[PDB]
Amino acid sequence: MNIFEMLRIDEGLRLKIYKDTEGYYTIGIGHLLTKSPSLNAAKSELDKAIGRNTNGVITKDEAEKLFNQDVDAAVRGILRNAKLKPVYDSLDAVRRAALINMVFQMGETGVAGFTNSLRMAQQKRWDEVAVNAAKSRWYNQTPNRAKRVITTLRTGTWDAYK
Ligand SMILES: [Cl-]
Ligand SMILES: [Cl-]
Repeated sequence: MNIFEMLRIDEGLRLKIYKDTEGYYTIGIGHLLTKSPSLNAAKSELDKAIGRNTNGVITKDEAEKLFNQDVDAAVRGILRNAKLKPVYDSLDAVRRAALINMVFQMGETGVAGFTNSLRMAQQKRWDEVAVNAAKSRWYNQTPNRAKRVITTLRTGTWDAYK
């Protein structure tokens, strides 16, 4: 298993504009288009992202291209983030994947917000990280997904995904 397969499982794949769990316009594999309540604004963002007049529909290949970009950016975001880099540097490969997942979902700022979890992660206090990360809006809103990520972070294995 890997970060792509992991996120593909968590976000799913949709070829038409849709609303995410928060009600935002999204497409493909969890690619947020906009936080604005307008489908048109969404259609505009889409066309600009893809480079053509889509009419709110893309192909698989197109979705996958956005996905590649998104993963790359999350990784790059982490490494440029002062609060995030060090955590990531200290982790093993599977747990890094968990951190990338969180960043892909909530953005750098959101993750940087788990200050206490991050510190504990750096100290390798696995059970404490899991307890602390669950006390969050993140966990209350999308619990099944959050559970999968937390387990991953806690155990350092892909069990939750198999
Ligand atoms: Cl984009
Ligand atoms: Cl969920």
